This record gives sequence, structure tokens and C-alpha cells, in this order.
Amino acid sequence: YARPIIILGPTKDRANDDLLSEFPDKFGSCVPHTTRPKREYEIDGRDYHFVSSREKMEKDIQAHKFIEAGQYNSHLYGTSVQSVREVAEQGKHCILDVSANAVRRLQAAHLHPIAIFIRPRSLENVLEINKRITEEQARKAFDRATKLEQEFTECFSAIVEGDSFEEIYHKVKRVIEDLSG
Amino acid sequence: LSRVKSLKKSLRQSF
Repeated sequence: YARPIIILGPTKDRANDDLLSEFPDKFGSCVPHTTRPKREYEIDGRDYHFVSSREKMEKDIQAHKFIEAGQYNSHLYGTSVQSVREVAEQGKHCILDVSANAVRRLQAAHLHPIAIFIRPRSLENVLEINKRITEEQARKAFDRATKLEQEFTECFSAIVEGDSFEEIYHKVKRVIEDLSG
Repeated sequence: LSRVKSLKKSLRQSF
């Protein structure tokens, strides 16, 4: 059984993507649900689990079957507990792009998430670990990270810091190896 | 962040 992964804080998307691309044997993505209709080249159970009834998915959301659920363009989307479990049971760490609220939900489902928060040391440090954004965007990312830590600190398996994304990525990989015992 | 996947966009309106 492989513990699912939730990385949070600035650069988490880049970390998620890189783990998936670098170690395809170790990490995988689970299959999400949506109520939107299936399109060409899409396969039920691979791209999405396609739900025929919006009423069904709402009931399931209310029954706590989803660790993360939302809507876009008139349709429902979500990441089910069972989909994560299916990845974990195949021996792969499920890389989850989800909010910190999904951590307590995975714990309550006894899936043992490894929740890693990437903490910016300062506004200055955000522009060190993310080279794609402006100072005022970094300010907004910094305020978000501050609020996330204030709220979710108890949920974190570990907090990582660094002066570059490369260093942070290195620490992230090390945390996952250590917590995979 | 242009042409963000729809699943990732759905995170912006969460329940």
C-alpha cells in the first residue's frame, strides 16, 4: 500500500508534475469523476469516471465519497476516495492536486496522506523559487501561503523550505522516501 | 497558467 501525496504551497504544481514525469513507476494520477458528457477519444474509467446523473454525484458528495469536489462550465468534477484507494493499492503514490481540506478527508478514509507544505521564507524567497511571476503576484502567493499555514499546520506531515525550486524538489523527494516506511 | 485543464479549473469552485 503506497501513501497518497498532497503537496501544498508555492511551486506545488511544478513539483507534482515533475514527480509524475520523473518516476512513472513510483507516482501516478487517479481517475476523477465528472457529470459532463464523454467526448471523442475519452474512455470511461481512464480519462474520467463519467457519471450519468448529476443527482447521483450530489448525493455522493454529501455522503463523503469525494476528497475534493467542484464545478466548472455547468458540470460537476471531483476526486473520489475510491479512485485514490485504487492507485494506492497498486503500489503507486497518488499525486493529488487538491486543497488542504482533502487531507483530513483522506485521513478520515484511513488512506494516510503524506501532506507536504512548501513554505516561502519571505516575499523575496517566492521570487527565488518561482521565476515565472511578478513581485505583486508573489505578494499574493505569499499571503495565500501564510493563510494556508495558519489554518492547516496541524495537517502537515512535513514543511519544506529552500532558496530555489531545485532544493525544494530535492527535499520533497526526501520526505516521501522517509515517510514511505 | 493559460489553457488550464478543466479538472484543475473545477478546484476554483469547490464544495
